[PDB]
Amino acid sequence: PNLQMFGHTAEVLVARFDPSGSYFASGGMDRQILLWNVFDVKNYGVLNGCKGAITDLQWSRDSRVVYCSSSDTHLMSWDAVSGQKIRKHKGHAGVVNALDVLKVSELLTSVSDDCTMKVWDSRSKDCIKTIEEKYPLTAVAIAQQGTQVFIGGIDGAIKIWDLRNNHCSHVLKGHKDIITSLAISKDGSSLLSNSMDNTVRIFDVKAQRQLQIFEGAIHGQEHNLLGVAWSRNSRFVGAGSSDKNVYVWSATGDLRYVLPGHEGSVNHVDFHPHQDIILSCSSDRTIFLGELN
Amino acid sequence: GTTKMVSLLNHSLNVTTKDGRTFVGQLLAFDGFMNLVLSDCQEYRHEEKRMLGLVILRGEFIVSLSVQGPPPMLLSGPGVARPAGRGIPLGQAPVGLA
Amino acid sequence: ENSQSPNIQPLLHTENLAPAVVDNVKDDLIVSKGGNSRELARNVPVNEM
Repeated sequence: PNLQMFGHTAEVLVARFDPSGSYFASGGMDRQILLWNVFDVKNYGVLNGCKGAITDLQWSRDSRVVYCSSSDTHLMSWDAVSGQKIRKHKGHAGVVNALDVLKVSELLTSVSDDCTMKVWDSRSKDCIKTIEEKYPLTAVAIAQQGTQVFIGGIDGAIKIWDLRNNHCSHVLKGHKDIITSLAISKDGSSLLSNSMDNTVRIFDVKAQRQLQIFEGAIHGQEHNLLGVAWSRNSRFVGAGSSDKNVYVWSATGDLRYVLPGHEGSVNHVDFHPHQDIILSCSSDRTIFLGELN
Repeated sequence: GTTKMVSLLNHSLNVTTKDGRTFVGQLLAFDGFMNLVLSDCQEYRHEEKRMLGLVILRGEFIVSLSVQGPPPMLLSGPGVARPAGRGIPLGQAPVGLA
Repeated sequence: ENSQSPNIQPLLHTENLAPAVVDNVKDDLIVSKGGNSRELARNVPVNEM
């Protein structure tokens, strides 16, 4: 099958599976996160409260608590079993754009239009660290180790920071413009990155040079943050584009699947943790589950 | 105050007394004098045991407190699915341009 | 020794060039045929599409 489920009122942004592979969550401009099943593809809770639009979901690695990143500074927290509020992580003085989580579900990183990175504990309700750069930040990724945090800004310079040192250790180079989504592999050994130059580049974690520049997935005037993912094997790379197409790569530098279906710009493509399924979201208010037999 | 003391409520406790004896069981009720009520109690005089049941201790008699164990023990949103389809667009290029 | 080796290798390699190419091409067309005319319901590679 394919399954193009409808439900949201307005532009949807982010849609992700549990780490387990038993649910979706989705939510964009609706101010409504809508949970789903995978295997009778039905809705669940209408997580209501966020007074800004959602920009990023992420399941806790317990598969119970959910975290948002509203446009009104809040980062909310939700008990996916019951569906009640837990907290309002009040901090930033602007619009949050990305979130990331660890193994230990306890630490979270967010990224504002205040040019401020901030690490959060799920127990304090306050910031543990505050890394002020200069130009409004956009994408962030934290490693599996719980050590390296990658920041993506407007300079095209993916900076790398550790939790012990807090020094500008390294800076990725050769990306001319804008970053819309970082993504660390299931190894902890390589990033993915969507630039506004349409060069969906991979980078190294440890020597730190490029690997493979992919090219063929356009951003334009919309200025949405488009996403990228690593497949459960780390064989395939799934980048969406404003051309209504989900450009899946071969990770060897070869375009295999280029499946259309959406009527509007695509945002955050994902992969299921085990069985080969693709979550693809788009302003359109629609979502697909593209499979491979 | 007594904010901490309410937190202990319904936990299995180990209570040492001035006599030396140590009572054990859950905590049902608590006081400003530290009168404790305890459920299914067992003294350990010392290789010894006794079964009492419900025990109400005074404040004079109690020395220390210590937890043995922890406390004992949105329907469907609008969304709907559909099947497949995957239409091809005649045009290429981005969404806003043309 | 050389005659028997040349027969077995030709038998192993050349056998799949005829029917396996047509059978897989038909199954590739059949999934696209079951997918209808103007809606790619079968998730084929870009080159084959």
